[PDB]
Amino acid sequence: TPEEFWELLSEGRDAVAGLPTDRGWDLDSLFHPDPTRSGTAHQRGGGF
Amino acid sequence: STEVDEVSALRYRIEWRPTGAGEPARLDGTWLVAKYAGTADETSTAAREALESAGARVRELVVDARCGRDELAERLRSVGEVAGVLSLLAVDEAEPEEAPLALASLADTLSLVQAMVSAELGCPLWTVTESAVATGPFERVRNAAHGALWGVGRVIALENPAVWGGLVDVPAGSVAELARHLAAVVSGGAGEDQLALRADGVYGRRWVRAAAPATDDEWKPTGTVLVTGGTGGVGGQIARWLARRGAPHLLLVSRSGPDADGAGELVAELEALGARTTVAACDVTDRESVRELLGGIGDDVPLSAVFHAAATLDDGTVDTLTGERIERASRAKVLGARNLHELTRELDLTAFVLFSSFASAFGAPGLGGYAPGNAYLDGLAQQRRSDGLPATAVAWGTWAGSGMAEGPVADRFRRHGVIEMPPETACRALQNALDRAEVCPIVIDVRWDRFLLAYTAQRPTRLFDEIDDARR
Repeated sequence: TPEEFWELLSEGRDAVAGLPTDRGWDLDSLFHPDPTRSGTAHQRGGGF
Repeated sequence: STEVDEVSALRYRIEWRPTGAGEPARLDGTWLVAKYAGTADETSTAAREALESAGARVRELVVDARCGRDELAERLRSVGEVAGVLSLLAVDEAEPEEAPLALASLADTLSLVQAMVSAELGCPLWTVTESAVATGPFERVRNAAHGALWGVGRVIALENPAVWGGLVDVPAGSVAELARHLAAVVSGGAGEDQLALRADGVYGRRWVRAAAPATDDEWKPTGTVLVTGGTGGVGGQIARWLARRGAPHLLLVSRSGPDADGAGELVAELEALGARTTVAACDVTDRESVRELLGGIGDDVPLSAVFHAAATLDDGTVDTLTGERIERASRAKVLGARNLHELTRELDLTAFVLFSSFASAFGAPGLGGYAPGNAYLDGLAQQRRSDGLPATAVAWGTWAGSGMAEGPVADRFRRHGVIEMPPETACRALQNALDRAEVCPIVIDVRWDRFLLAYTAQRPTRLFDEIDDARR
C-alpha cells in the first residue's frame, strides 16, 4: 500500500533481499561459476 | 528420455519455502538463553525482551566447551520447570581451524540436549544459528561447520521430540529478525523444525522433487580423478563408473590403500574398464599430506575431478554424542574435503562432487555422528559453489554394495523408507546431477508409504510437504 512504501523509503530500507522461492524457480541452474553458461543468472538477489 | 525417469524419482533437492512465522502463544515459566560468556552479545539482549514479553522470564545459561554432559542438567533443575531453551552459542562464532566438527557450538549443543534428557525436564530446544544454512544459492552460508549443528538437530528430533524444538536461522550480523519473529517461532503451532529468518520473511526447509529434463550438457572424467577413499564402496562404484565412462587417470586414495580388502581386484577392474588407475595409502586429514599428494600428482595430467568419498563412522547415538567425539568419529570427510577445497581453490576442477548421505538430508537414528560430517560437506558445496568455485554434494541413500553407511541403520531403514539403490542407476543419477551442475542433490529411493509412519509419526513436520506423493 502507498503508506507502507514510506517507511521503506524514509528510514532507508533496501528491498533487495533474494530470489523468490514461491514460484518454483530452479535456483540451482540459475547460478553456475561459468558466467556464460546458458540458463544461469548473474544477480544473487533483488527486490522480489 | 524414459530411462532417466527413474533418475527423476531418484533425485530431490532441499529448498527453503516461505512458511509461517508460527502462532504466537503467551509462554510461561522460563526460557533460558543458553550461550557462552567470552564476549558481550547484543544477541542475548534481542532474545531477552522477546521472551520476557512472551510471558516467561529469561535466565542465562553459560556453557563451556566440553564443560560436562551433566552441568546444564542440574542448572536446569536448579532454575526449575522450563518451557523451552534458546541456544544462542552458535551466533557470530568462527570455525576453529583445527577441525570443522570440533566446533564448540556443536559439542555444547549435544551436551545440552543430553542434559535435558538426563534432567527430566522435557522442554523444547531452539538453536539460533547465524546464517548457518542458505534459503537458496542466492545466499551464501558463512560457515559450513555451523550446518553440522543443523544436521545433528534434524537427527535429534527423532530421538527426543519433546526435548528438541528445532533450529532458527538468522542472518549474519543482523539481530532484528530475532526480535521480529522468535516469540512466535518458538511457540509456533505450525510445526516447523527448520527455521530461517531473513529480511524477506520466514523460510522452512522442505524436500522438493528435482526435475531432470536431461540437459544436453555432458560432464566427462577427463583428467585425473582424486577419489578419496576409493577402495570403499561409496568411492569404489564411483571409480568403476568413472573408468567405464572413459576416465583417463584415476587416483584412488585412502589410508588403507593397497592394504585394503579388495584393493587389487578393484584396481584390476578399473584398469580393464578405464586406464591409468593408481591406489595410494595416504592420509587425507593432514593438510600437508594432501598438499604433497597433489604435488605428487603428475604434471602430465591436471586435476579436475576430486571425488571425495572417504568417511569414518562407528555409532551415531546421541546419548554419547559429544562434538569432540563427532570430530574424531568423522574427520576423514570434514578435514579431508576442507583440505581439498583449500588446495583446489587454485585448481580448475570440473567436478568436486562431495559424497554425503541422507543423514544430513533428513533425520536418521544411529547416523547422528554421520550427519554433522555430511552437513559440512553440504554447506561446503553451497559455499564453494556460491563462490566462483566448482561443487556438488550428492547425499546418497543406502548404497547397494558399499558398507560405510550400510550398517544396522541401513537395514533398519530398508523396511520403513529408503531402500537399496542399484549402482547402475545411481551412477546415471550422478552423471545427471553433473549435467546441470546441481549444488546439493539428494539421490534416494525412499518409499513414502512406509516413510510417513516412520518419520512423521514421531514428529509431524512440514519438511516433506512439497513432495507430491509424500501424502501417503
